[PDB]
Amino acid sequence: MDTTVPTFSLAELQQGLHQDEFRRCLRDKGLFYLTDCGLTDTELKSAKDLVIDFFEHGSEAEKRAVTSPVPTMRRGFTGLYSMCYSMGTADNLFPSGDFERIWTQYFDRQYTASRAVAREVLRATGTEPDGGVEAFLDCEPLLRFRYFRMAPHYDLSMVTLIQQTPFVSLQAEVGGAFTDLPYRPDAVLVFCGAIATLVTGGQVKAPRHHVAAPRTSSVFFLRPNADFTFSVPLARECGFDVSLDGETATFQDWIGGNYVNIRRTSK
Amino acid sequence: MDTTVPTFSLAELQQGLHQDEFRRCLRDKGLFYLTDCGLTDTELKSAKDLVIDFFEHGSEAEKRAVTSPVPTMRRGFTGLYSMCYSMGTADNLFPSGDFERIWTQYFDRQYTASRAVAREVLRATGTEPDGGVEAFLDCEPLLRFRYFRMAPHYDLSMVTLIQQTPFVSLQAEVGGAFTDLPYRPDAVLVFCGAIATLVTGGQVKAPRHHVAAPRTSSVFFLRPNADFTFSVPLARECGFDVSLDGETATFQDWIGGNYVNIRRTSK
Amino acid sequence: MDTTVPTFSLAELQQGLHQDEFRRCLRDKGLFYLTDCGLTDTELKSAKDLVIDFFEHGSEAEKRAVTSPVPTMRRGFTGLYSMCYSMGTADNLFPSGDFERIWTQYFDRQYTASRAVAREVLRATGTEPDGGVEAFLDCEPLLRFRYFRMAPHYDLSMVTLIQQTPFVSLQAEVGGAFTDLPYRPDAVLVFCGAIATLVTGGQVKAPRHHVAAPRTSSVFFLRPNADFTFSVPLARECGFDVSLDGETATFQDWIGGNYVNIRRTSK
Ligand SMILES: CC1(C)S[C@@H]2[C@H](NC(=O)Cc3ccccc3)C(=O)N2[C@H]1C(=O)O
Ligand SMILES: CC1(C)S[C@@H]2[C@H](NC(=O)Cc3ccccc3)C(=O)N2[C@H]1C(=O)O
Ligand SMILES: CC1(C)S[C@@H]2[C@H](NC(=O)Cc3ccccc3)C(=O)N2[C@H]1C(=O)O
Ligand SMILES: [Fe+2]
Ligand SMILES: [Fe+2]
Ligand SMILES: [Fe+2]
Repeated sequence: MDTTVPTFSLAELQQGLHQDEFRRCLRDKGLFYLTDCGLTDTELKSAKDLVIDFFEHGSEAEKRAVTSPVPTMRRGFTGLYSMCYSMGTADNLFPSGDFERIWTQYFDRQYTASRAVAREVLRATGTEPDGGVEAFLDCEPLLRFRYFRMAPHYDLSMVTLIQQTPFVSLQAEVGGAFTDLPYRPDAVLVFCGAIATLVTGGQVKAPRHHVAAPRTSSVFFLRPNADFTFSVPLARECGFDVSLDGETATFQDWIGGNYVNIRRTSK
Repeated sequence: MDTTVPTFSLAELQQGLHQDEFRRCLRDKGLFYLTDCGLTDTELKSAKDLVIDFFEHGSEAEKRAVTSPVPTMRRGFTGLYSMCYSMGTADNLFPSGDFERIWTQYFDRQYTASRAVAREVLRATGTEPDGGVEAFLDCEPLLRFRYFRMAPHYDLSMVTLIQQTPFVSLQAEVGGAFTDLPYRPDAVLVFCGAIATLVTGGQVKAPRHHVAAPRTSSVFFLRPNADFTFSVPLARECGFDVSLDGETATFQDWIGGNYVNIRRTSK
Repeated sequence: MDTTVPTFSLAELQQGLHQDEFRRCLRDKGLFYLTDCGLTDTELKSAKDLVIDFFEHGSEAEKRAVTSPVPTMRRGFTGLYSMCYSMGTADNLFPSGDFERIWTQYFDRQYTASRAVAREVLRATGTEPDGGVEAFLDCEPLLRFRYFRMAPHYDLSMVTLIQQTPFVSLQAEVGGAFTDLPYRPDAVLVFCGAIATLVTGGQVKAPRHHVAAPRTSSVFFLRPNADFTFSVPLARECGFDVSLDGETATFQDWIGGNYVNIRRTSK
């Protein structure tokens, strides 16, 4: 195994190409850049531009009308010496007139790409989730766009898609050492998270990553439904320090009644 | 909307005065000073004085006899280069002879004021909790008195009452920026917490607050019972990033088996 | 009460000696060194030596083959500018050929000593766990060996056994102040954790401890099963700030679906 973060074309994967290379990437690294998945730089511009014009020029009242009453960063605007804009499949809060269109299309592209790669991850590992593949992937995504440092953690998602604007702050553990993860023109960076490890019975690594110290980021978490069900003994076999009585459990059983998106190894 | 933290008299509120002003305060700010609620400065003195005489002059054995065996800061004394004294409605640990009297009366005054303002918050928003108003308010309060810095968080209470001794360290987000919250002679500072937002279907803001860097504080958390029940879809509509299967849930379902009093927006 | 961290011989305890001294130690301090429990310095050498030879000379591929796909520090190797090696009663990941033998024997010695002292703690306090003593002690231990700072916390274990290599970084609160806890040639340091307090109805202190700033440590957590059941009102009486409806609950109910090993007093 070398220490190169690989790149895969989603379309080539969907055509059955690079099977061994993909499978070993998932087992040994758990991250990769993904091309050919409908996330062209053009589009990040349309979405980026109008959010960035809301962030700098939205009035305090305009911001307040798209702020939730609890500051959870789940939907709408959050002031944080940074600003965030969050979305999912429903219950969104949109500025204006043309923002909704642009951002619904952007979200859709990312949700589709995310489901698609996750579908390939399942296929590559021979995994049939309890309840089937499509009910598993029809889930609880969350998109956060941040505009202007992260201690090492791993994601609790199935997969996480990250688009950025281009010093390389983002690094990940590859082969036992942190490696730069720079902006890739027509690629998105995919991190496998803990739910990939869980659902596939340990066939996918969930790598640790952080942001080092010396701008904008789009992070799409593909998160399972509360009712995603898994084998308890199987979870223990792959490193999950579960406190679950009995033989099956749900995501809700494991993580509790509020989504938790990341975890540190520390305790 | 201006950036002034308002003041309301509880008695005027109870008489039906300032309805619009109160309702908009709750929706747009979620904090206010409260007068005319039975929390006169005199009384904080009686209680403050004798706890402060326990903190400086209680022996190590006297302190130990009012320390719980797990250092949870729920009841009795905690050494923390600060000291804390905690109370609720039962299972208390009291020094001496006259402390119990003074502190039971002080606690009662604060629990009554807390229930009263919460009653007004419910009324102002047209909210009938599942199970009714009075069973909701007959809850699980916790009073902590601290004697001698806080990163931004919001409270998970229904309301939080804060009395202090008088540089202004306490600040809260109002209108998108942090604002000083100084000692007010015959007033208590009320923060709405996340359970206010939850129970009222999003009609009350739970503002973020912190303690900035350059003394004593009394913080009364009005916390719901474990069995407080709410609509899951409704929770999602107001920003709660819940992982709850099905249509209703309890506080225990949401937060788990141990009270959590505060939360950071971060994850 | 003096501020000396006591030492007890397990064999003397098992013979009925030092009953008062032991019981008061548990109530007032909740920590002690333990001799005569089968944890001779020789043995820590055998185990220490071969893990330390894996840590410095195991290749990246050899390390990877004993690394779990989620970096939870539950089993096998973790890189962390430190390395960890973790074990329990099953699902272990072992280097080589002779490591498994050595480390299985080492783990067994520590699990036996841990159950033995816990048995004495129960006996000294007259405690019969729900379901009986031996089903309680046939539990979910976790051993972590760390090779090269800790903010104050208390353990959520029944007991924690700590062997170290010999400035004294480890300190604990005894009598209201932090006290050095140096390496003891043929002794192990025992901290009672919160489950000792819980199961005994408050008869055992769970002391706070930390690592101060100016090497290797072996920390064995004896952790209850998910189904360990306790009285809710009784828990509240001893300081546990539980949010549990009804009269009995399990460890899983209280802490959730993932083990949590430590807690800070802070919230
Ligand atoms: C958890 C994260 C949001 S942090 C990392 C990256 N974020 C940034 O690089 C922006 C940032 C700047 C300063 C501090 C934190 C994050 C980004 O996006 N990443 C997410 C992830 O790690 O899955
Ligand atoms: C969570 C808090 C206990 S912190 C804040 C204030 N506390 C203080 O101002 C005293 C303090 C000094 C230094 C560090 C933390 C708190 C106080 O009381 N506040 C509580 C709240 O925010 O609801
Ligand atoms: C939680 C701990 C793992 S930390 C403490 C001691 N660990 C060390 O002394 C090594 C260390 C060095 C630097 C930072 C943290 C821990 C050790 O072992 N202790 C454990 C405990 O406290 O029950
Ligand atoms: Fe992440
Ligand atoms: Fe607070
Ligand atoms: Fe510890």
